[PDB]
Amino acid sequence: PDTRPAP
Amino acid sequence: EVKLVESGGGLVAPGGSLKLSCAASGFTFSSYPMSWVRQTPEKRLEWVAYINNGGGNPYYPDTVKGRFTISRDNAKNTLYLQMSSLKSEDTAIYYCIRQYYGFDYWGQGTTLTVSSAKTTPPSVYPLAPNSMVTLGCLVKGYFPEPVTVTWNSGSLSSGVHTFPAVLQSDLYTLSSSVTVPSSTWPSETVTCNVAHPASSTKVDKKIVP
Amino acid sequence: DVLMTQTPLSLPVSLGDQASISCRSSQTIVHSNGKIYLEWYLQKPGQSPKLLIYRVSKRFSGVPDRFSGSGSGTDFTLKISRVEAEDLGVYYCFQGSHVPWTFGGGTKLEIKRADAAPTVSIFPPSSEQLTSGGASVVCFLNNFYPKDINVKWKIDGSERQNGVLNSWTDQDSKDSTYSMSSTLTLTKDEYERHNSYTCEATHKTSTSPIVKSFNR
Ligand SMILES: *[C@H]1O[C@H](CO)[C@H](O)[C@H](O)[C@H]1NC(C)=O
Repeated sequence: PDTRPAP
Repeated sequence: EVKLVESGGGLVAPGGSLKLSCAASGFTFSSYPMSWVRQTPEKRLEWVAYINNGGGNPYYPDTVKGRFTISRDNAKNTLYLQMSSLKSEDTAIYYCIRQYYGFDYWGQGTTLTVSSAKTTPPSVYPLAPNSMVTLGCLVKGYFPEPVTVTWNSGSLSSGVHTFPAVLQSDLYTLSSSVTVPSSTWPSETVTCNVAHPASSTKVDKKIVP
Repeated sequence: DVLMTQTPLSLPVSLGDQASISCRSSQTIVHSNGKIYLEWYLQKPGQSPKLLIYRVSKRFSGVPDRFSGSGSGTDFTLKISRVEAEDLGVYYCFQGSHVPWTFGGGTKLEIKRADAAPTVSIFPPSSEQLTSGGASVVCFLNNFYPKDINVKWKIDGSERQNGVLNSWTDQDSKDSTYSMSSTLTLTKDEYERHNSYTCEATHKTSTSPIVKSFNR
């Protein structure tokens, strides 16, 4: 949710 | 505690290759994705690689794509960055990062220098001359950066500051200052410890009056 | 790519006062999932960068309450509500919505403090260097503010400009001062043809230079 999404 | 320790930096000729390592500890390595970020001598930050927790989805900016390869060994708790076809623009401090919310935890960094010049270890000279006295170390004529200067192997932490290195005639020079009580010196020994990793060199200079 | 442009380049601020750092992107930075991944990093002198804020306004664990992020569209802002000396360093914004991920150029936060005069120390060449054929004379001007300072070298009372190399530290997080070293490099032959060596520091804390000398 708060984590930066993967490329 | 979460500690990340990068290794493998040094000097490389233009067009050459070099692989960096990073030792992860203090957390479950296999649960977190990892990134490499580099910082150039202009102190600009550039993201150079990403890999997910399981070792997949390797991603790069186009500035290093096809030349750099990120990889990991979840058994050894290690992150790798293979580099090749190195250019001048790749010279930088390379930071290993445990990523989750953003770049959550950064290592202290290891330095790559891309240059045709040769490695030169530093000459280290003591600086010697009231309740309080200022001593110093002159670290002269080394290449590439960096050097790390410590005093009494770390015991003297306060009263210390190190001056940025300056390039003159293709060699760096810096100085470090330490201040101690007049009682401390020369009653007790004060030593300057200089490390130059690219030459794998350590110098210990005692400051004598 | 997304261009991240920061404002101002440098920011002087007094302890307890407020600081505002602006970030401007070249395009909207909303991920496919509708969220904005704008992050703020602080690099203190001699240290790796550290995360302060992610997702525009969420403080990373450990970051005191006085750090606040905001913004939307292309304009984002970091506020420090009661600056402490430990807050100095270079602040970077960062977008993680579109690839390649990109950083801003950085904003240096400088602490204002009371004017302070340097503590000057002059050092003669070591015997070890004299045996190598060279002779560096060194002067430390330690723990002063503001950063701008002048150093003049004198050999037998005569000024000497060539062969001088000056280097300033970053601002110290503990006492908010700067320091600088001045190194006069001479050959062995030249050094031994003279006896009196002087560095004198002129600073806005006095029209009188601070003079330190040695002989031989
Ligand atoms: C953020 O990263 C975590 C860590 O693995 C998860 O992958 C999570 O699904 C990510 N969240 C988003 C919004 O993509």
